[PDB]
Amino acid sequence: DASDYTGVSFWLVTAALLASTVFFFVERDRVSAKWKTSLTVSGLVTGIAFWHYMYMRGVWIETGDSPTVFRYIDWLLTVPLLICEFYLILAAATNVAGSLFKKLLVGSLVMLVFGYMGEAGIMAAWPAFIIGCLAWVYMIYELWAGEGKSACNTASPAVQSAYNTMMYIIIFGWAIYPVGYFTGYLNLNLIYNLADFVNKILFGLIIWNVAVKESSN
Amino acid sequence: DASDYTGVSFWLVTAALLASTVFFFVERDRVSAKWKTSLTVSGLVTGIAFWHYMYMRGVWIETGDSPTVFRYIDWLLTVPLLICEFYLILAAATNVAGSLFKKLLVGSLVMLVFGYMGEAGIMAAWPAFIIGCLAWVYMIYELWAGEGKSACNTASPAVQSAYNTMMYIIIFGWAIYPVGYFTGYLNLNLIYNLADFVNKILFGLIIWNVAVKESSN
Amino acid sequence: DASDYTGVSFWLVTAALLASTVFFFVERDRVSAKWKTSLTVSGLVTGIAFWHYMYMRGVWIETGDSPTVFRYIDWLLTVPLLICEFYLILAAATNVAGSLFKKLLVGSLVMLVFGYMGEAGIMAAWPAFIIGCLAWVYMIYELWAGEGKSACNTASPAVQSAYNTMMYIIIFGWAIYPVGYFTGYLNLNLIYNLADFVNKILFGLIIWNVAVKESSN
Amino acid sequence: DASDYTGVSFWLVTAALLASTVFFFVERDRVSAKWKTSLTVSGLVTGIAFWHYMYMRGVWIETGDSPTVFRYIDWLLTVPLLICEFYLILAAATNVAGSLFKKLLVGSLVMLVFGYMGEAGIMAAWPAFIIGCLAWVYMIYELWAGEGKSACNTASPAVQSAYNTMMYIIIFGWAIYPVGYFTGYLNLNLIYNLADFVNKILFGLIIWNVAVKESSN
Amino acid sequence: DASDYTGVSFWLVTAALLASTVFFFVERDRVSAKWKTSLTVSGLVTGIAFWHYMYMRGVWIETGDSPTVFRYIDWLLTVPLLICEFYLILAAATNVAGSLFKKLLVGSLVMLVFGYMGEAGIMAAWPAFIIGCLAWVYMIYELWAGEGKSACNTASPAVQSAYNTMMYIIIFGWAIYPVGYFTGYLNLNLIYNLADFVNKILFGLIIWNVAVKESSN
Ligand SMILES: *C/C=C(C)/C=C/C=C(C)/C=C/C1=C(C)CCCC1(C)C
Ligand SMILES: *C/C=C(C)/C=C/C=C(C)/C=C/C1=C(C)CCCC1(C)C
Ligand SMILES: *C/C=C(C)/C=C/C=C(C)/C=C/C1=C(C)CCCC1(C)C
Ligand SMILES: *C/C=C(C)/C=C/C=C(C)/C=C/C1=C(C)CCCC1(C)C
Ligand SMILES: *C/C=C(C)/C=C/C=C(C)/C=C/C1=C(C)CCCC1(C)C
Repeated sequence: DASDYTGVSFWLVTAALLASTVFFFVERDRVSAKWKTSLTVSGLVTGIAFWHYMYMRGVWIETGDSPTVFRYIDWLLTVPLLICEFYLILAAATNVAGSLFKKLLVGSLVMLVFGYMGEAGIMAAWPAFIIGCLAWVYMIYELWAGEGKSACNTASPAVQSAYNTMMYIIIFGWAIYPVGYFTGYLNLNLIYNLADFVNKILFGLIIWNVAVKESSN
Repeated sequence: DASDYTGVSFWLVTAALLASTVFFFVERDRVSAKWKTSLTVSGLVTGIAFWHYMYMRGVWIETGDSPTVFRYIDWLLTVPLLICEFYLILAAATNVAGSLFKKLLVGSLVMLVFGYMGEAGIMAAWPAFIIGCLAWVYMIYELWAGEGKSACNTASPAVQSAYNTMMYIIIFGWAIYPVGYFTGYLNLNLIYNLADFVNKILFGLIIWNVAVKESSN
Repeated sequence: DASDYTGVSFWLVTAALLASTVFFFVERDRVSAKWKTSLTVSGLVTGIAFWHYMYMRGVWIETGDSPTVFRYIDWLLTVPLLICEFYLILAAATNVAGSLFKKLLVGSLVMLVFGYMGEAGIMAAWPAFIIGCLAWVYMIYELWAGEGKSACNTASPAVQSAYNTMMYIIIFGWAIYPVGYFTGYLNLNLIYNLADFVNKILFGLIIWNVAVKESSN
Repeated sequence: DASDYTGVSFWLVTAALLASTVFFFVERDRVSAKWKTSLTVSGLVTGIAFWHYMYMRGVWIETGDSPTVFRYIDWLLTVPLLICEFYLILAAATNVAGSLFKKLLVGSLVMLVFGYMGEAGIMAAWPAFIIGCLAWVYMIYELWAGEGKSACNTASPAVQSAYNTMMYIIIFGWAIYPVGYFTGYLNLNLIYNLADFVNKILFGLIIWNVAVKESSN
Repeated sequence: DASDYTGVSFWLVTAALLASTVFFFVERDRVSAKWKTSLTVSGLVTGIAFWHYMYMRGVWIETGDSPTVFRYIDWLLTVPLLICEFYLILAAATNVAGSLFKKLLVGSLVMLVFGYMGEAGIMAAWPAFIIGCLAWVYMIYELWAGEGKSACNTASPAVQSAYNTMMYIIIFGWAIYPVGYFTGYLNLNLIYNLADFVNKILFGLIIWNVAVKESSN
């Protein structure tokens, strides 16, 4: 109906994710060979999100609850790719080690795992939330003042601007998710749909813009 | 049947939209790298329209009413892309700022939002209609005598002709939609199907023609 | 079963149309950029035909009648593209005006519209049939002794041979359809399936052969 | 179950055919423009076979019999393409007339038509079988000591080896099908599934190997 | 639910396999023509695995058992391709005979066939397990100290590193499967899902990394 404001968002986000997947997979022609992997991973993130959103909508229609397990599965598939996009754009613009890829991957996995262990009641909410936030802040530090920044200082100003915009998304766009978690252990589906919009489409658009600019110039 | 003249139009428009989506995604080979983004966005518009038309047909078969929410969702996804096609073709032919992209996007969003707020009864029909028409006229001015025209004067005559044809579509092809709104607050589905034909397929065909001409010459 | 000889033809034609669509969309690699649009339109015709044949088969399974409206929808989408293939191949081989594109399009539309107005009983069978035949003969004249021939005389002999073969298809392959109409107003589904084979697959194969020859040589 | 040994083969062959279709359509990048048509036709054969095998499996699940009509439809679509692959590989390696294409096509069609006329009881089993075998042997002669061999003697040794391997498949791999026919008019579904494996996947693999070798060297 | 830990793994692995298939088919642009076949085969393995995992999930939903036949069908299609990836990467980096391709294929087929003959009770568990392990060790020897190693010593150090990593996967990643077999004849579905992750996605990622490095450098 026109009063829930949740199914409307579900449909809007699902169609936008499909559109973004097609856009990312098609626009690899405008970028050089180095940036094609970044655009491919961006498109993979949007496609996996669309894939899981279809089943989440199906479960919403059948039962009418929140599929926490399905959202965490989508996260366990997409958050590592989104965090490794930093390594990808740094590799397509300068010499990045790959140690960064490893540590970012590990941090994201830890963050998700402990978050789920708090969601499922396996571990007490406070401890799991604190550990997940520590993993989040560790990824933030690696992208802000750690190895990621050291690789960022040897890149082109366009790549640096894209890196900073993506970092701001990781700090403020991502902060939506733990906040809801906090609220759950002391609207959410709508908030997560809009947040996935911001964190799945705008992220890839920033990557696409910088890749196209670098290839053209 | 052969008397409604509405389901026939639904099927015709849906098949035409699918055909147009395939055509736009396939014909990116004849255009240069700069015009590929324009053709991609055109194809995305047609694909989203087809996607939502399938579900609108499903709802028509099940219940048999007009899905206003679904049409406005399709609009909220396609109208911004269609209006940003102006920025796209100006970027693939001259130096356009991107401020135009921003302002056009904002105007289209305002137009749609206020239109829906009048459709759902949230805001009185008159005020919302006036605000939406002001947003429409603001987009018209930006494409006619504003920043869009300033970027248009530094383009090739073929690009200028495509720009003027698209502007005439924005003025007269788009005027179909508010008129129906006016009539609703004082056939429509058939009119909107034919209008989507005009405003979703002919628009992309104009873009494709100018892109192919520019790439070939 | 093995006695109707109609469902067998339905399946054969549907699979052949899908195969032809894939072939046309894939074989655009062997042709130059100019001929890619012709191959794309050919593939679009076969794809739309396949698309509508699936639903015609569904209606045949459910009810078991002849969907005149569905066939005329398929025609209203495919006949204009097939007739504009002449303009396409003339544009990819010499200087054709585009006035030809306009007049051919108009003639095909008139032919289909009046034919349907005779099929639905809106207009008397004789007058509508005569007007449709006049439109058919006008297209024949434009392709035989009119503007189309003038553009044909300035083309390569391979393109001229393809043009003449396509013209013979337009004269004799297309004459199947009005004949049935005549018989209806004084087997048909099987005849139309085989005719669609001839007029949808062989036509595109002639176009593909000439395009490949021109690109290779 | 694990005792029929027929549904297992159905699933294995169907998945292999889909895999082969994707492989053939994807691997056109490693071949020159001349060999792309051969790879496309190979992929079309596998795709049509997969398409019809899906419906054959559906009919097997519903009723549980042998769809002779469906197999002969698949043959009427695939056998001409498989036999014309000889003309294709000869055209992409030397000067072949195209008369070969015509005569091979005619022979294959005659073989299939008379075979079906014997299967459906229209014509006596003996006469139809003899005529079909004569058509088969005529195709064998045209590929062994006729026009096909004359075109083969002017090709590269790799193309000659591929031609001979394909000829051995036409002689011994194809002989599976009439033998079953003989047995039927005096296990079969399993035999035909494995034979389609041999005659639909190995054939295309031989073609792909020779095309890749010719393009690389 | 959140307690089985098996359906979660099923969904995770299925989505990851689809993502990997798309990634492998898309990333063929960054590799040279020689490595395209390796990436294609990798993508085929992931696609076949996804294809069969969908039906395995369907059978799990309907009945709720372990489809041994379906897993062995997936193996009979994917294990030969995975083992022939060694020949592929050796061919795209040095002169490998193809005798290796033959012997590896034969060994994998023997391993699978005898394994199934032990699973279905056709042959006693001990003898079939011993023969399958002998085939496994024969493949290990051919990749470690046999013809595969001789071809490996004439390759680039990056290709040698990829070869050694793949060999370690064949030794330790693959050892998961017979161990379960042993346990079955004296959790498993979860173990096989995670093992397919390791042996279907990481394998292709190693291949993709080495191919991209070789093409770039
Ligand atoms: C596309 C989906 C994305 C990008 C999801 C991101 C989710 C997070 C960044 C979640 C973070 C969490 C914490 C920092 C606290 C622990 C629980 C969380 C998982 C929600
Ligand atoms: C593909 C769909 C398109 C291009 C829809 C366009 C819709 C409009 C331009 C609607 C305009 C309206 C006004 C100017 C008045 C307010 C209400 C409206 C939204 C129908
Ligand atoms: C793919 C479908 C095609 C090419 C259909 C073509 C149909 C015609 C050329 C029909 C012609 C007719 C007349 C000339 C008389 C009026 C009625 C007709 C429409 C069947
Ligand atoms: C993919 C399917 C293929 C290649 C089928 C081939 C079938 C034949 C070569 C059948 C031959 C027959 C005869 C020679 C005798 C007449 C009856 C037949 C049709 C089975
Ligand atoms: C993608 C699936 C893969 C790579 C499956 C691999 C399976 C094996 C390597 C199985 C090996 C076995 C033995 C060595 C003992 C005999 C029984 C087995 C088949 C499970």
